[PDB]
Amino acid sequence: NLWVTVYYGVPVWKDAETTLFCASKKHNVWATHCCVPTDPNPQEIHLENVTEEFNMWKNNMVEQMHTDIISLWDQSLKPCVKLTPLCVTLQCTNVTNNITDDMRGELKNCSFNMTTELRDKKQKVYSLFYRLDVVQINEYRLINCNTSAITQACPKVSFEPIPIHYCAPAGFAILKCKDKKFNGTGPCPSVSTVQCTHGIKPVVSTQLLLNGSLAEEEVMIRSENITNNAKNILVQFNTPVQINCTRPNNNTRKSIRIGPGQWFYATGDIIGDIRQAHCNVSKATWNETLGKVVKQLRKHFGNNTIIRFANSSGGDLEVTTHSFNCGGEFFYCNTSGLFNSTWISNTSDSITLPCRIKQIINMWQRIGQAMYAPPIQGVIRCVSNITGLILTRDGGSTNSTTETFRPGGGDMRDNWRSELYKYKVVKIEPLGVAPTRCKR
Amino acid sequence: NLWVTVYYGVPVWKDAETTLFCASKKHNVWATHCCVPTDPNPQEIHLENVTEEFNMWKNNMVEQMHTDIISLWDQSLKPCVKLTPLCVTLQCTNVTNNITDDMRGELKNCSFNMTTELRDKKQKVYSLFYRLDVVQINEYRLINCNTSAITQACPKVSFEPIPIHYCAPAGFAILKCKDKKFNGTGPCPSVSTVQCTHGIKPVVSTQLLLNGSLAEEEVMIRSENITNNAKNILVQFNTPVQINCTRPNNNTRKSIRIGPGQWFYATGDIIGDIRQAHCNVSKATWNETLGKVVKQLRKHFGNNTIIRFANSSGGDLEVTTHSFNCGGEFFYCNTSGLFNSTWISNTSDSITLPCRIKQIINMWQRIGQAMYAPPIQGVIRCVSNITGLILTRDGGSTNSTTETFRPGGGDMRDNWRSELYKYKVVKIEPLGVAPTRCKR
Amino acid sequence: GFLGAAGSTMGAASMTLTVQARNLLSPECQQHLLKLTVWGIKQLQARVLAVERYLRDQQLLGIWGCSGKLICCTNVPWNSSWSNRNLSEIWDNMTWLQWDKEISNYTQIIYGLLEESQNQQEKNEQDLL
Amino acid sequence: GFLGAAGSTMGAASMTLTVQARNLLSPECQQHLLKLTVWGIKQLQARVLAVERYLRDQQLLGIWGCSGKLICCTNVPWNSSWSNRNLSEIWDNMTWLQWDKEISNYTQIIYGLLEESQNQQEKNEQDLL
Amino acid sequence: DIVMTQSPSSLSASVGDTVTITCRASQDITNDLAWYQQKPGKAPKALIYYASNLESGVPSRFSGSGAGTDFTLTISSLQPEDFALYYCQQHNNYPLTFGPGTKVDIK
Amino acid sequence: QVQLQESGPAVVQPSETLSLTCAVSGGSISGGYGWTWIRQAPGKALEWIGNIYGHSGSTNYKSSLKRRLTISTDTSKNQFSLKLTSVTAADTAVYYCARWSTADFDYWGQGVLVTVSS
Ligand SMILES: *[C@@H]1O[C@H](CO)[C@@H](O[C@@H]2O[C@H](CO)[C@@H](O[C@@H]3O[C@H](CO[C@H]4O[C@H](CO)[C@@H](O)[C@H](O)[C@@H]4O)[C@@H](O)[C@H](O[C@H]4O[C@H](CO)[C@@H](O)[C@H](O)[C@@H]4O[C@H]4O[C@H](CO)[C@@H](O)[C@H](O)[C@@H]4O)[C@@H]3O)[C@H](O)[C@H]2NC(C)=O)[C@H](O)[C@H]1NC(C)=O
Ligand SMILES: *[C@@H]1O[C@H](CO)[C@@H](O[C@@H]2O[C@H](CO)[C@@H](O[C@@H]3O[C@H](CO[C@H]4O[C@H](CO)[C@@H](O)[C@H](O)[C@@H]4O)[C@@H](O)[C@H](O[C@H]4O[C@H](CO)[C@@H](O)[C@H](O)[C@@H]4O[C@H]4O[C@H](CO)[C@@H](O)[C@H](O)[C@@H]4O)[C@@H]3O)[C@H](O)[C@H]2NC(C)=O)[C@H](O)[C@H]1NC(C)=O
Ligand SMILES: *[C@@H]1O[C@H](CO)[C@@H](O[C@@H]2O[C@H](CO)[C@@H](O[C@@H]3O[C@H](CO)[C@@H](O)[C@H](O)[C@@H]3O)[C@H](O)[C@H]2NC(C)=O)[C@H](O)[C@H]1NC(C)=O
Ligand SMILES: *[C@@H]1O[C@H](CO)[C@@H](O[C@@H]2O[C@H](CO)[C@@H](O[C@@H]3O[C@H](CO)[C@@H](O)[C@H](O)[C@@H]3O)[C@H](O)[C@H]2NC(C)=O)[C@H](O)[C@H]1NC(C)=O
Ligand SMILES: *[C@@H]1O[C@H](CO)[C@@H](O[C@@H]2O[C@H](CO)[C@@H](O)[C@H](O)[C@H]2NC(C)=O)[C@H](O)[C@H]1NC(C)=O
Ligand SMILES: *[C@@H]1O[C@H](CO)[C@@H](O[C@@H]2O[C@H](CO)[C@@H](O)[C@H](O)[C@H]2NC(C)=O)[C@H](O)[C@H]1NC(C)=O
Ligand SMILES: *[C@@H]1O[C@H](CO)[C@@H](O[C@@H]2O[C@H](CO)[C@@H](O)[C@H](O)[C@H]2NC(C)=O)[C@H](O)[C@H]1NC(C)=O
Ligand SMILES: *[C@@H]1O[C@H](CO)[C@@H](O[C@@H]2O[C@H](CO)[C@@H](O)[C@H](O)[C@H]2NC(C)=O)[C@H](O)[C@H]1NC(C)=O
Ligand SMILES: *[C@@H]1O[C@H](CO)[C@@H](O[C@@H]2O[C@H](CO)[C@@H](O)[C@H](O)[C@H]2NC(C)=O)[C@H](O)[C@H]1NC(C)=O
Ligand SMILES: *[C@@H]1O[C@H](CO)[C@@H](O[C@@H]2O[C@H](CO)[C@@H](O)[C@H](O)[C@H]2NC(C)=O)[C@H](O)[C@H]1NC(C)=O
Ligand SMILES: *[C@@H]1O[C@H](CO)[C@@H](O[C@@H]2O[C@H](CO)[C@@H](O)[C@H](O)[C@H]2NC(C)=O)[C@H](O)[C@H]1NC(C)=O
Ligand SMILES: *[C@@H]1O[C@H](CO)[C@@H](O[C@@H]2O[C@H](CO)[C@@H](O)[C@H](O)[C@H]2NC(C)=O)[C@H](O)[C@H]1NC(C)=O
Ligand SMILES: *[C@@H]1O[C@H](CO)[C@@H](O[C@@H]2O[C@H](CO)[C@@H](O)[C@H](O)[C@H]2NC(C)=O)[C@H](O)[C@H]1NC(C)=O
Ligand SMILES: *[C@@H]1O[C@H](CO)[C@@H](O)[C@H](O)[C@H]1NC(C)=O
Ligand SMILES: *[C@@H]1O[C@H](CO)[C@@H](O)[C@H](O)[C@H]1NC(C)=O
Ligand SMILES: *[C@@H]1O[C@H](CO)[C@@H](O)[C@H](O)[C@H]1NC(C)=O
Ligand SMILES: *[C@@H]1O[C@H](CO)[C@@H](O)[C@H](O)[C@H]1NC(C)=O
Ligand SMILES: *[C@@H]1O[C@H](CO)[C@@H](O)[C@H](O)[C@H]1NC(C)=O
Ligand SMILES: *[C@@H]1O[C@H](CO)[C@@H](O)[C@H](O)[C@H]1NC(C)=O
Ligand SMILES: *[C@@H]1O[C@H](CO)[C@@H](O)[C@H](O)[C@H]1NC(C)=O
Ligand SMILES: *[C@@H]1O[C@H](CO)[C@@H](O)[C@H](O)[C@H]1NC(C)=O
Ligand SMILES: *[C@@H]1O[C@H](CO)[C@@H](O)[C@H](O)[C@H]1NC(C)=O
Ligand SMILES: *[C@@H]1O[C@H](CO)[C@@H](O)[C@H](O)[C@H]1NC(C)=O
Ligand SMILES: *[C@@H]1O[C@H](CO)[C@@H](O)[C@H](O)[C@H]1NC(C)=O
Repeated sequence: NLWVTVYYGVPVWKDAETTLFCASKKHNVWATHCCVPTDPNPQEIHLENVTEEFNMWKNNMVEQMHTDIISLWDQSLKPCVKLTPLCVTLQCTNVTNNITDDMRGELKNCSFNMTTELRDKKQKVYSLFYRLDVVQINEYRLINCNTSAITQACPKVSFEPIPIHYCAPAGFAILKCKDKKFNGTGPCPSVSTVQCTHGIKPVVSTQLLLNGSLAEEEVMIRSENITNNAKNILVQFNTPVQINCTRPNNNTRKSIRIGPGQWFYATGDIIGDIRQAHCNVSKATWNETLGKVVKQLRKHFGNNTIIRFANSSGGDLEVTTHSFNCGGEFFYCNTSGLFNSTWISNTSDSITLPCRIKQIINMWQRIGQAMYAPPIQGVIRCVSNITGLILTRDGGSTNSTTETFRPGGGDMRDNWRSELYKYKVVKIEPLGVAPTRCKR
Repeated sequence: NLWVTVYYGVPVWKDAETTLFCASKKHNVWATHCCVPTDPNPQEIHLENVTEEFNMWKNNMVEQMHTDIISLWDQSLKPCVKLTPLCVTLQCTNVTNNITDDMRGELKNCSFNMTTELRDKKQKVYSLFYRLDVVQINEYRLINCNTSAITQACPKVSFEPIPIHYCAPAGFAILKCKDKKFNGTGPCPSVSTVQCTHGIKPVVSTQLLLNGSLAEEEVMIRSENITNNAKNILVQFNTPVQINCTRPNNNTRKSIRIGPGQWFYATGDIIGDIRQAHCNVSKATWNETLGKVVKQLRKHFGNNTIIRFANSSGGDLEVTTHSFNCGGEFFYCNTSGLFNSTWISNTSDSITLPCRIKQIINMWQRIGQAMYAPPIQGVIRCVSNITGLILTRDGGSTNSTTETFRPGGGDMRDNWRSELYKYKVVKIEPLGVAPTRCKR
Repeated sequence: GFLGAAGSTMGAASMTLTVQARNLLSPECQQHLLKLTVWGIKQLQARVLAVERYLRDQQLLGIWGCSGKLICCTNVPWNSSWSNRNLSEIWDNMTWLQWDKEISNYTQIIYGLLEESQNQQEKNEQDLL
Repeated sequence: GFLGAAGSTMGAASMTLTVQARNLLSPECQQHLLKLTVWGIKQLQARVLAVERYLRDQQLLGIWGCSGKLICCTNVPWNSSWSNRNLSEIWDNMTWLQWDKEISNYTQIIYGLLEESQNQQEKNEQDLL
Repeated sequence: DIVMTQSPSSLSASVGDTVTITCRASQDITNDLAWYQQKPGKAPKALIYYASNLESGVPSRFSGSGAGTDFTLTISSLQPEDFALYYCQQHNNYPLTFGPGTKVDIK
Repeated sequence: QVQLQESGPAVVQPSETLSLTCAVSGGSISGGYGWTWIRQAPGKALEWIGNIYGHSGSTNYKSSLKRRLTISTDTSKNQFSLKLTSVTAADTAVYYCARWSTADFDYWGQGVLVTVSS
């Protein structure tokens, strides 16, 4: 009665593992990396029914970003100065002039014998340094000399985190989950097809997620496994928290020719008082925000248990502090002033976070490399949107006494999956068969 | 009566010049070079008749291996240390302690001023060296300084000669010659088609071919031109000869930081007695083996002529000695003890070959480069299968007195064609015509 | 399962055309080829060339009016100069390898004639309507 | 032998379609392009793009039911707004270069109509059986 | 198959005589010929290989030569212990093939 | 050096299987040699039967016997053997074993005279 009939152009698909294009300043690395334009993207096609299954914890788009962002970064800064010759014994004293007390011992004033453009002459030069980049001998040396020759990031390369969009290649499509409050896994009932994702800013940070998207309705707490203390908990806020960060001290920059076309940028004398870098977080806003987080958090905890927030104890700066880059400088701020509370499970104007900065930055774990950010002249003023948090559980024996929770670090994948959870890529499979009542 | 009719998918082919895929440890270069899996390869299709013409002396698969193996080698070791700074005047004495007589003057003990990680400090270090790598001034210098800055092979890169298979790309096929005792050229009557060849171990050596395949029936002697003394003779054995090589002396290794992330591996003091490296070849086995070789060799020589084997006279180590790499070290063994005989043309327990080793190895002729193999700690024990030989004729005037034959070197192509002689690659040509009694 | 017909008579082998034609388009390396990219170049060149060859065969079948099916009659008389042989002498007794050699030097003659046969056929249909 | 028809009237040039269509797929460098591989990239890009263009033309002919042959009637009425001209005014007097300009802005109109004509034709055949 | 023949089928000789026999191939076998000495009651002794090379244990009086299809076995100074049957065989291809043999008798 | 020695039935009846074993001493069965069976029919010239290699099998048989003839080895006894099924009167011969090397048979056994008879 029926014979095989072949149908081509059948609207079906399978899970894909593919490479997305990227789509979009002169100096900005992402601006020059992907020129593929995007903006006129009312290309979203609602799919009735479907109910596609998503799993953000296995999302290979996150993995792609990790690989490509690191590559772009390294490629962009590979052809710069390579300040191997800066790794010499330094003669240092502390900067002790127009300073505050919180800066005592923070800055060093070091002199050294630097090469000149001629391979027979040396010059006496000096630079100010942050103590976090300089290690005492038994005289001082730069800390990186233990593992790596370092470079100098090019002053003409911009890492402003302009948003980029990802687009699927022909034969592939991206399924977007529109299920409001989708936790991150399972049968998303409302999906649409796009060729290109919305723009995501490639912002690098620990503890606090900055300038990402906000939840459409209510604060969302998600994790791969909420009962596993080995897993991170990602929290998306439905409102931003305003954070104002600054680097006081009007700095200047020297330019030293160390070789035939090789310039090194030293930190020169500071104009005005020397003060500590810091961030200001609205007190009330933060309070309200965590109140919402705990009210949601309680979904997975015992009745009237007591929940606390605590100091980010751990072994390093990328573990215990809030790292970020703004104004071109790398900040390591102390967030213990934020994560300090008890919610009682029955309760009824600016937190200042002291902050330090560094120039010799490894970026992504690693043993060697490191980019020596050059000095920035003048002062830095940054205002950001805290859009989310990364936290962990203690996982101890339970005798009431719920986790005191700590913010923490991790690799960059967790700062992207927080956005990428909405997308899945599938392969289109247009060829298939069905029985039909026909013959040639 | 007949009209041209076009047939597509016609089972015909032409000789091809193409690129094969390679198919297969963490550190092994071939393991990481080609991940393309192979094992389930009962893909051999017997072809009745055909009688394909082969010519191993023109086999472009051999040429491909030469090019790709060298490239892989260089690529694998390119990103290592680059020990340019080791090329300094050395202060040396001989090692004279727990030694034997055959090692007198073999090892040097040299001290020098090496750089440290800071570009202002030096350190006094020393290393033991083999005399073959060190040349006396008028004090000593490393021998390579005459032509090349050298590198240090990475300790994490493995060159264990794991076998690899080659596979043809779509549109091509490999014809395997199954004619037992095929000499290497002409109308092979029994062939089959494979997509992938069997695995071949990329073993590097001179004089004696190690760990290759054995002849299916009897010893095979083949050459491009048996009457041309300018050509090499390849001999495939039908039985292996066991060779046991060792490097005595329990060595240790130092690790010297010469720069910011640059480590040099020096040879430290030797534990126990210092003895000469050597190889043990079964006496009887060797005798039987050459007896078989000469009985076959006589096919191309005058009646009852007298055939001899002789010392590999020539101008260099890669010419006169048996070079190989085992345990990570490069050996140069004296084979004059093997190639010493007269067969009379009427005739009715361990040969020890003294052997020396080197670290500064050029690998493939060349003028410069060279990889400085790092030291291996402890001792080395290797057991290999001698599977074949490379020999040459003298070609002098004939007054009876046949060649006294000598083993010798050459480039790597001859160590591969010995296996590759079985394969040819052809291009598939599916489109063709013939007359047929039909019209549209 | 692939070239076993290459020795069969041309006639017998006409039943395996599918067998050979169907093989024409036949992690870790994923990262290896993105480094030391000369290897990536070699792989891309191989893939591209396979495609180009495939398309040229399809283009020839297209131009001759033989796109679709493995066997087509083209109405060009066989010139018994290209091969002055009987069908019982070639289809029943020769293999395709032998045949390809037998008329290798007429390949271009026949192909030009095939293109024109098709040109005339298309013209005639358009002229009819 | 290639573009000499580009000035002939469209009618006369209809006999050279084969001449132009047949050219679409038309050592040492072998080693040079494997070094300084940016050159290899340029060559691969060129080869790939030629293939992509070829395939898109074939895809358009496929979707319109004109895959195979160089000339096909598609049953879409000519709208004498696209070009309110007589056939004696265009086929006999205009060249293809002139014509392409004359109706360049209807290319997309016609193509959409052609796709639907084919969709209806296939539907009708499947509905019949 | 490659067929081997011999001529004469028999030869008469005295001690001290030089005698020869000829082995012929139906196919060119370059030099892949071997000669044997068979005495009544025993398996044959190899004499010559590759048309002309003497085998170990064979007295110097045994020699021979030939190529392609025509080969000769020569026994100089024929000894009383040499009144035996002689055979030739080809090993150029399979089956290995032996000639009919030549019987050498003593006058 | 090497000594070969045949053993087995002197008389086999028609249709039965003849099995002859050639023991090897003075060398190994496993070496790179062609273990070969050869027979000489009474009143006839010597005829090759087939062979097997000590290290590889990879046999060679007279084609006319391939449907009846099997040649194999047993390394535990350092021996090789000839198995011929469906014997007939035409198979009467003295069977010898021999050791083939390169261009000749270096070693021979003594032979077994085998008669095919009810
Ligand atoms: C979350 O999102 C917020 C909002 O976008 C983001 O903060 C913003 O960061 C960017 C980059 O750090 C800030 O942009 C800088 O603003 C200063 C101030 O200029 C003001 O006045 C001009 C006058 O026309 C206005 O146009 C401008 O908008 C401001 O009002 C600029 O000076 C900066 O440009 C310089 O630095 C760039 C670095 O790549 C150079 O490319 C550029 O050419 C400029 O360099 C020149 O001046 C330097 C001064 O010393 C000199 O050294 C150089 O050699 C050269 O001469 C830049 O525009 C923006 O204002 C921030 N927004 C707020 C509200 O503060 C957060 O960072 C983001 N959070 C995270 C974590 O990403
Ligand atoms: C013809 O074919 C033969 C047969 O394969 C081949 O010889 C073989 O060569 C390989 C490589 O040279 C030998 O393998 C080495 O064996 C030693 C001994 O280990 C024994 O005990 C362990 C216990 O579980 C067994 O598993 C093992 O099989 C042995 O019995 C190993 O120690 C070697 O591994 C080390 O070196 C490797 C170098 O690439 C490292 O990758 C590996 O991680 C190990 O390194 C570690 O130890 C080092 C010791 O100082 C240390 O320095 C490193 O930092 C690290 O800690 C390796 O397995 C194999 O035994 C040989 N076979 C025989 C019979 O000897 C011939 O070479 C071949 N001929 C030619 C010319 O190619
Ligand atoms: C970091 O240390 C350096 C090195 O000591 C400090 O620079 C030094 O500053 C003094 C005072 O500004 C300079 O003295 C100058 O002497 C000339 C002599 O005629 C005089 O005319 C000037 O008015 C001035 O007094 C000194 O040369 C200068 N040294 C160098 C190498 O430039 C630097 O200020 C210290 N920075 C901080 C933040 O402490
Ligand atoms: C190669 O030459 C070097 C350089 O001479 C030899 O190393 C030297 O060995 C001696 C004896 O082991 C070391 O002497 C030490 O002195 C201290 C002083 O308190 C003593 O406590 C130790 O017990 C020891 O005697 C000497 O320092 C050392 N030199 C260096 C630079 O390390 C090396 O042993 C020689 N190797 C061979 C194989 O000959
Ligand atoms: C630059 O190099 C000079 C030369 O070595 C250093 O000055 C020497 O310092 C030592 C320390 O005791 C003195 O004994 C020498 O007399 C000094 N020589 C001279 C010429 O000054 C100098 O300190 C180095 N400078 C820096 C900043 O590292
Ligand atoms: C997101 O919410 C869904 C509920 O819609 C969770 O899926 C349920 O998980 C439980 C676990 O045992 C299953 O028993 C239910 O059958 C699941 N429901 C469905 C519809 O499959 C899902 O696990 C949540 N995911 C996250 C990341 O929290
Ligand atoms: C912080 O969040 C606020 C609130 O969403 C952002 O302000 C909005 O920016 C969008 C951009 O087009 C405007 O359409 C909205 O009207 C703005 N809202 C308000 C209340 O003005 C603000 O830009 C965010 N800042 C960062 C750094 O992302
Ligand atoms: C966490 O909260 C506690 C309680 O408010 C803080 O401790 C108090 O800090 C104020 C600051 O002036 C003191 O006056 C109180 O005496 C402190 N309380 C006690 C019991 O000593 C604590 O410092 C907070 N931690 C962080 C990191 O902010
Ligand atoms: C390392 O460098 C020092 C400095 O040049 C060398 O020692 C000098 O050797 C000369 C040789 O006559 C002496 O005159 C100097 O007095 C020595 N100076 C010092 C400070 O020792 C030293 O030999 C070098 N070492 C090596 C191993 O090369
Ligand atoms: C391999 O053996 C073949 C024989 O089968 C050799 O080919 C012969 O070479 C001679 C040289 O003059 C020709 O006269 C014969 O006609 C050839 N025979 C065939 C069948 O063509 C071949 O040369 C040998 N090759 C090697 C490498 O030794
Ligand atoms: C080649 O063979 C000759 C002959 O056996 C070797 O010379 C003999 O070596 C032994 C070793 O103890 C001596 O006792 C003999 O006196 C030597 N013979 C003569 C005539 O001197 C020769 O050494 C061998 N060559 C090699 C490289 O092994
Ligand atoms: C290869 O040649 C053989 C003959 O040498 C061909 O064998 C034919 O097989 C068919 C099968 O039924 C027989 O009917 C023919 O009589 C055989 N030929 C002869 C001469 O007997 C074989 O077909 C040829 N090629 C292939 C690929 O099979
Ligand atoms: C280019 O223009 C010329 C006229 O200027 C065309 O020439 C025509 O050639 C045919 C050939 O038989 C004549 O019959 C016509 O009368 C000629 N035209 C005129 C106006 O005389 C020519 O064909 C045009 N283009 C090409 C490509 O040939
Ligand atoms: C520099 O810092 C160290 C750190 O303890 C301090 O002891 C020393 O007194 C400081 N020097 C000056 C000049 O303040
Ligand atoms: C330098 O490396 C050594 C290696 O163990 C380490 O102990 C030391 O602490 C490192 N220096 C610094 C400043 O950490
Ligand atoms: C950040 O600066 C803006 C500037 O108007 C201000 O309104 C906002 O309150 C500041 N936020 C904090 C936390 O001080
Ligand atoms: C935050 O909540 C705690 C809860 O007791 C309260 O004491 C504190 O004053 C609150 N802070 C703000 C800024 O409202
Ligand atoms: C809720 O309270 C009761 C009171 O005894 C307690 O036993 C129970 O374990 C609590 N539930 C959880 C999940 O902690
Ligand atoms: C923040 O400063 C406080 C001051 O007492 C210190 O105890 C805490 O460990 C610091 N935390 C971090 C993350 O630096
Ligand atoms: C070092 O080797 C040379 C080489 O002949 C030798 O003359 C010298 O005596 C040796 N030195 C020692 C200490 O043995
Ligand atoms: C160094 O190079 C020169 C160049 O002719 C050569 O003569 C000398 O022998 C070389 N050194 C060694 C140790 O061979
Ligand atoms: C090599 O070592 C093995 C280990 O058992 C041994 O049997 C063999 O005889 C040795 N070969 C030689 C030549 O010593
Ligand atoms: C190798 O053959 C020669 C030939 O005369 C012999 O003298 C020698 O003893 C033989 N060696 C062995 C190990 O049998
Ligand atoms: C074989 O021996 C004879 C004896 O004189 C000699 O003339 C002949 O040249 C030899 N054959 C060869 C090929 O040497």
